[PDB]
Amino acid sequence: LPPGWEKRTDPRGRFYYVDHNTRTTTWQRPTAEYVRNYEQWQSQRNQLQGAMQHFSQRFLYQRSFRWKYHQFRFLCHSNALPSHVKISVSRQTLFEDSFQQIMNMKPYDLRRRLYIIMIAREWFFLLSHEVLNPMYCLFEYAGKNNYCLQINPASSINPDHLTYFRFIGRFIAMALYHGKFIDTGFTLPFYKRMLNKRPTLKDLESIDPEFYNSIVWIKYFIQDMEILGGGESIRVTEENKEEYIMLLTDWRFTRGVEEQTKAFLDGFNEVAPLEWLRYFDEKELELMLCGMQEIDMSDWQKSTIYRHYTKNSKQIQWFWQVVKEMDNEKRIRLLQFVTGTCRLPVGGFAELIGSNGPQKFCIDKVGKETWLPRSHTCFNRLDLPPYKSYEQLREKLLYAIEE
Repeated sequence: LPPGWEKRTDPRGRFYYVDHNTRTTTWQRPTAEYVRNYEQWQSQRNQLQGAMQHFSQRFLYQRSFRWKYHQFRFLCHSNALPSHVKISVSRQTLFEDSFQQIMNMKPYDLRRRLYIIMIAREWFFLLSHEVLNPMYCLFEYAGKNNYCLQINPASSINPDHLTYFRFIGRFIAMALYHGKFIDTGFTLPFYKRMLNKRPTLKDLESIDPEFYNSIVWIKYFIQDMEILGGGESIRVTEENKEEYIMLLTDWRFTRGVEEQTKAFLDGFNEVAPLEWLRYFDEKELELMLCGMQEIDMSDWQKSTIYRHYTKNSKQIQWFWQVVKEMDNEKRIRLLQFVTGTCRLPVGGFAELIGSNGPQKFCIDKVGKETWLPRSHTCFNRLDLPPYKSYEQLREKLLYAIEE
């Protein structure tokens, strides 16, 4: 064990670890992996300072979603409660204080006019990041460099992880109720669950490109149903491929994280009934939580790369015309369809990241002219088929993204 750390024993007999050089505690043994991630994550907590000014520039509007969002904001401004709710925090204790104080209260009191003390937009922004602190063990990423947030299947290392997921639940819901934007980085598959929708095989590509490609070719227990080339070892045949893919796809989305997800929803619902989101889809829901940014086309255009196309190619030229005709909401919806998210990083389109590292936006000539445009989220890649009439593309583009 490295200098500064000790292995203490809580009065219930469980073992945790104290880092005396950073006055921190964690339930996890200090791997060289942990000191790596904690050191890195804290280096990113420092830069959070300046990025709050950029965050301020996120916005929503002052059946469509402009519609649906006013209907929602009304359902909240009506079920609201009188008075105020007071939270007090200090900068080295945003998480510890927030956590203990919000779980103390009955969930409805979180629907009063929240008064943070030490600033609300700062608080939701900061706390939305403080909960990814590796100290707590709740999350892991799926790609290099913080790309694809996921519940950590080994969260149980932290004996209290279900309570923490309930607090995040409560916290995400307060944001929706009181109308503030967060920055945690949940994926669309996670919003789909908040809406009782079933993640599909296409969604897997956002989360596990390699695993998705396996299911693409030729289409339980520690991964039941036997393949070569309930049932402890029932062979996968062409006369039961369909059910294998369906059972195994669901498995990849739920495995290891079923308790943690329930506790998240349980926490969300207490504060804002999950059925208040009946109207919304997964992309519209990420919009509310995250907020819209204004997409500027000149930035997008210099930073987009091409494959088999060129700046002056025929359909690549019609693509950007449909964009200029598009309004910012449709622009963001195009953004989500292709990158997986409505969140554009601080640098601009020049700095969007991907599964395997940095990855600018990419439009590729692929597919027959009878196809819709496809995307590959993990590569931020758009497949625009070689279309023949500009209005044909217009139809197929605006259809591919509105589904």
